[PDB]
Amino acid sequence: AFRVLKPWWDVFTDYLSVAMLMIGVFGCTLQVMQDKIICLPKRVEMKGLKTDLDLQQYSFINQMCYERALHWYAKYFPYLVLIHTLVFMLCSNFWFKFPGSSSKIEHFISILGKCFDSPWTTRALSEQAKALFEKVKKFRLHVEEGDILYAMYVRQTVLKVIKFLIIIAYNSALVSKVQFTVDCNVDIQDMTGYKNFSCNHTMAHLFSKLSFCYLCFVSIYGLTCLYTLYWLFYRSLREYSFEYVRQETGIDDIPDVKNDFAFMLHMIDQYDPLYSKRFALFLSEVSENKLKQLNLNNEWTPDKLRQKLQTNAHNRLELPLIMLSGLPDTVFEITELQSLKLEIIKNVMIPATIAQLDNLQELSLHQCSVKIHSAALSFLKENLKVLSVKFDDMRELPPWMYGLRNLEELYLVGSLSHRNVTLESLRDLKSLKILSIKSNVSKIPQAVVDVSSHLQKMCIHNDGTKLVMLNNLKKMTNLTELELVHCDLERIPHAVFSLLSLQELDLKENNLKSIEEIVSFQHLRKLTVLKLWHNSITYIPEHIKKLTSLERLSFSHNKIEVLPSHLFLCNKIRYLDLSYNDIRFIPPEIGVLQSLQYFSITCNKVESLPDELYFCKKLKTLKIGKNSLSVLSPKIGNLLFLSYLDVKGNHFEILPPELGDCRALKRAGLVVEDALFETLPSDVREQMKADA
Amino acid sequence: AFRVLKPWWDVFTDYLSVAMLMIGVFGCTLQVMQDKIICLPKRVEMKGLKTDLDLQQYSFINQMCYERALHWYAKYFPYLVLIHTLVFMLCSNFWFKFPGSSSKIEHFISILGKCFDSPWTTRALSEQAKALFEKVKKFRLHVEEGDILYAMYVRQTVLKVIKFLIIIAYNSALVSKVQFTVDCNVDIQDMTGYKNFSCNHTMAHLFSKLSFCYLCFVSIYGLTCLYTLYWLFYRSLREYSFEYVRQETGIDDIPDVKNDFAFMLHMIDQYDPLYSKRFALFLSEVSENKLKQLNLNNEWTPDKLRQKLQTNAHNRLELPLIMLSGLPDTVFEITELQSLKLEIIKNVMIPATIAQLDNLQELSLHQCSVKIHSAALSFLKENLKVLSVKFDDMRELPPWMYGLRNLEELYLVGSLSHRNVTLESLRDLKSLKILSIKSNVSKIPQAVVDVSSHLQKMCIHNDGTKLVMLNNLKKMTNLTELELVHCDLERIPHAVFSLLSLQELDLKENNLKSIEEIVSFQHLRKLTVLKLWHNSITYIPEHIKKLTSLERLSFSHNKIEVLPSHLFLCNKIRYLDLSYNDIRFIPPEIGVLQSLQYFSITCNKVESLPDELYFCKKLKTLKIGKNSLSVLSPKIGNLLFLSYLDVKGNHFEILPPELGDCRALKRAGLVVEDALFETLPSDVREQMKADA
Repeated sequence: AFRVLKPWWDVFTDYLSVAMLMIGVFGCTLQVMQDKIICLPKRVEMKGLKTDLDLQQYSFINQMCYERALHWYAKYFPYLVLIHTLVFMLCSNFWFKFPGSSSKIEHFISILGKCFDSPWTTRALSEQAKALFEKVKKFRLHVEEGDILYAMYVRQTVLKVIKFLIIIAYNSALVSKVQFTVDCNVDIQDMTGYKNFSCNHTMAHLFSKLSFCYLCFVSIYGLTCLYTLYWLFYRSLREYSFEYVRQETGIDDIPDVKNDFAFMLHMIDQYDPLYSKRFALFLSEVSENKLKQLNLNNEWTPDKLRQKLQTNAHNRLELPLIMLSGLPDTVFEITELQSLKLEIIKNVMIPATIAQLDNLQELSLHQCSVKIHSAALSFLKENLKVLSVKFDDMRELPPWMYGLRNLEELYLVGSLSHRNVTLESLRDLKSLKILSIKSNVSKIPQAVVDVSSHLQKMCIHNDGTKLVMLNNLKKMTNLTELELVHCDLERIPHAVFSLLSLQELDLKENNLKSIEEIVSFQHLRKLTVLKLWHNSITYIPEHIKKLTSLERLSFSHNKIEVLPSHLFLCNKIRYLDLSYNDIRFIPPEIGVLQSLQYFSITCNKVESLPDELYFCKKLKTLKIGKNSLSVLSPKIGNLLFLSYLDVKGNHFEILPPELGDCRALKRAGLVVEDALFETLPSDVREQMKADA
Repeated sequence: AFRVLKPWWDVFTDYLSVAMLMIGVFGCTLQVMQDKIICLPKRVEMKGLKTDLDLQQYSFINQMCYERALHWYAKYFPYLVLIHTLVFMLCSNFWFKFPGSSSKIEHFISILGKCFDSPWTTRALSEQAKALFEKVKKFRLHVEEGDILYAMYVRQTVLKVIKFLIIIAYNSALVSKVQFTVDCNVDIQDMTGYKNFSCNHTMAHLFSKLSFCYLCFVSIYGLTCLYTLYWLFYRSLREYSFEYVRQETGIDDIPDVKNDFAFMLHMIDQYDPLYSKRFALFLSEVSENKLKQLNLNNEWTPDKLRQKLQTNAHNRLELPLIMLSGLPDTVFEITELQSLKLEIIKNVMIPATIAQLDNLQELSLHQCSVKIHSAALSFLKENLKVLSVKFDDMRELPPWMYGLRNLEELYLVGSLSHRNVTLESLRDLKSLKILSIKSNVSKIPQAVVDVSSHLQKMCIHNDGTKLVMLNNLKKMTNLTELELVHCDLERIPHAVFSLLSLQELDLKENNLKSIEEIVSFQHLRKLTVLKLWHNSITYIPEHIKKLTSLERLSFSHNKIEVLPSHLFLCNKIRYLDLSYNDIRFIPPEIGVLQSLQYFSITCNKVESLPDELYFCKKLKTLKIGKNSLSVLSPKIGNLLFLSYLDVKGNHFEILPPELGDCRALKRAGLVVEDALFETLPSDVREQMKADA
């Protein structure tokens, strides 16, 4: 901030100014020492020329004639040179004495010094520099808006030039004016009796010679200004192009700088090019990317990663990654985890280092625009078996995943149709077995036809975008598991029966009130599972009783109030859930479904419990829900296998000790009011809460 | 920081300049104080000669004849001294007062101080200085672009010489110009009534003496200059070579220097040779390597190595080396390890220190360009038995391995055809018995036949390149086990029938469909094992019944849909895997191959069991897999040897307790769904899972 700021010509001018200051102080010192004029009255074997005057009269004449005849330049030359030298020095150093410019220049000097002081600069050219990067960009944004410093420096140069010109111009004339002798014709006569006087003062001749050499100095000074002025109109210093660091280091960033930034770069280059070389990289963005990589690698230890390792949803060892700028290399040192999820980590590319991570089959990507390596791609196609993608606008969507073959589980989160899904061909997915979609697609894409030959499980849950077109749905014959959530069809589309190998069915949130297409379900006697979530059924078909293979039945959230007992002809069912309906009564013939093991009718107005319900002793989970049931029958002892019971919200007053016979049911599986449990005697409550 | 910069001649000149300044200020001070000329009017028993002129006219005459007749050199001599002295001072100091050169000089000073201060220099000539090596090399690369220092210093000496010469030139003439007495005839008559005057000034003779003494100093100054000038134009300092440190310390590095480097080093020697002596070492690359090795061994300790020591794939005590640039010596202090692996370690040469490590039979090189010591080479040839090589572009492949003799197992990782497999003569390997290749080669290279005279196992696993030519393969008389994995054969190559000693065969991922050459394979009566992984063979010709020696059958991911019964005409088989195929049911002939011990039909379409399956008790491990089975027969109690059972993915509802018959089978071997497992009784499940 005090030494590196000066180009060579500036140093030359500074030393010249010092020399001028020395000249001026020397002249002033000599003047105050011996500036004496001697005077005699002019008009008048040779002999004396006695003037019969006292000394004091001579002193008076000296003073008066000194004031009168001797030119003022001769008298004041030392002060003049001293002040003009001082004006040079002040005009030179106002470049830093001005606080507005001073702050900018000082902050630049500090940042550049810390920049070339960084050994990380050398390492990149071959840590804490990261903090210096933000200061670099802060300075570049804050100060590039300036260039006033350049203009006012130009002003300083111009004023130095013009002041040099004026000094030379007028001194060239005044130098001749001084003289050794002098002749003053002053009317002190008749008070001293003399009118004409010859005089001379000591310094005159010396000053002449002195001033002579002084002029030379000034000339030299002016020359330097010209050079600088040439340098000021020969470089167009409002812009600098590196064009060699970008050439040599090959980094195509660091294109250019602003005007004052070009100014400071050229100045420091005049001082030394190497500082410009060192200062250039901190502006490179790739350098900061590599530094971020280094910092995360230092911070992310394999121990730290193993701290965050947990189990995924699908029983695998997985590493959470919620916010990163890239891939820590230490991650590749942990190959044992079978799953991996990365969330909101943009602009990433997986190297061949994934080849280390062989013991992996599951990968997850929540809004991460990530690409691959070729060896990484081969490793994926040969090793990855499960993939989850939460994309938003297909910006995260990579094409190369369509080349994957060994994948068998796939989950899609992110709207596609937004109204035809812009889905690429699902050809290479040769080992695919599970497909999941969470989008707003209106028609089944063609690309699914590309994989259905071996697919087994699929999952579509649109946000209400009704699947208007069903052609490819009729092709999904090899498909074996199907569930529809909020597909908004309101009925059973004919394509449903197009698939025979299906065993599990759902029409969740599809508002089903009359589902009497059961006739073509008599074409599908393999339907083991039938879900009807969030539907509209107050009207149960009879034809369902013709189906034999039914094992688990769902009719959650519907509006039927009386269930026709002939529906009990599907005697193979085990899991039954008519919850959130308007049912009120239970027919006795409900005893004929001995295979039933699960029962749940929550949020319904069921009122009667026929002991025949106890007859299906396989029932282990009975969930009446909030109801109006008042009596607990003894035949609950018939349910020695009852593992769960949900009676919350009923009219049981005192619970008989019958629950003592129910070993399989304990305090956990019991859902009743605590007052109800209070009426239970000691033995039942003891065998229930503990082993007694 | 500045003393070292000054050889004797420059110090002497500085002293002389200081003496010049003292003389000059002496002269100016006395000129101001005492230097007054006295004057009298010249032309006029003896008596007094009263001139009746008061003090005033005497002062005036004094000044006038001071200026007029007294010579100008006499008056200006002290100021001449001052100007010349200050010019010498300025010129001498300008060498370090020019910023561009001075920055390099300061960086030179810093690096010289740090390098001389390093005690590791003494240690080498007898830690963190490795951080000084990069500073040394950056200094050398930067300052090898100068030579301005030499020219600048030469110009300074030249200007000093010319100033000396001109000083002598005119002072010799003008010294005698001064005179004690002086005469002046000035038209001051009618001013003081006199024209002719005699005068003299006190300092006159003094100046003479003074001048002489001053000139004396000047003279020697020039001599000093001449010395340097001769010393500057008699050695050609533009190039320096040590030629002593290279000879004394016996290191052929540190060859030469740049021109300005030469000049700097010459100046240092003139000041002090041993400073440059101690600087010389940080310039050695050998010394840099030695200090890097020393600090690496400071970081590397045998305990750290033994922490990493583990067991390899071939159950050997092995040291994983993942990121290194050299060979830690503590490694050579650990001999108990039986294997060694090195990954990504370039530019390393193994010393004879492995002679300390006799207990080695396995070695590995994962992308490591490695050279040897001759004694190390002999130790390897006599000691190594196993080696794994991972290479990318063969640059890491050191051919001296082809000379090894006693190795038993070798592994190759990388392409070779690049389309002749890049192989050298495999004749020097006198003990190879097992070979493994991972490449993209289409033809068997000749040189393998050179080791086929004693090679016992050959394993080639290309990445899909078709094994087009097999002429050399047929010559492998000693070959016993052949593997052709992923060779894209699509048909049986004839060369296999040319290998009589064949016992174990693999055809993984060759996608064969027609295998009617079994009769040709009938020539090989020793076909112990045959693999058909991932082939396209829809069905099996009956000819395979004629190979009794068949013991293991693999049909993973093949196109078989119906299995002919004649396969069960070879009861010598123990291993039988036809999983991932299209079989719907099993003929009861599976009951006649009693020797079967392993069975796997996962991902097939079996739906019922020929109870003759319960007749072959030797089947210890059963893998039904995810197929369409629905019931499990109690006859499973026959095969008590059965220890593993994989039925998951079937349509079972209740598991019979007869699985508790097979004590070998337990919950570990029992691959069942938890709901299916619950169907077992409490006693049976407790016996399976634990000791109940």
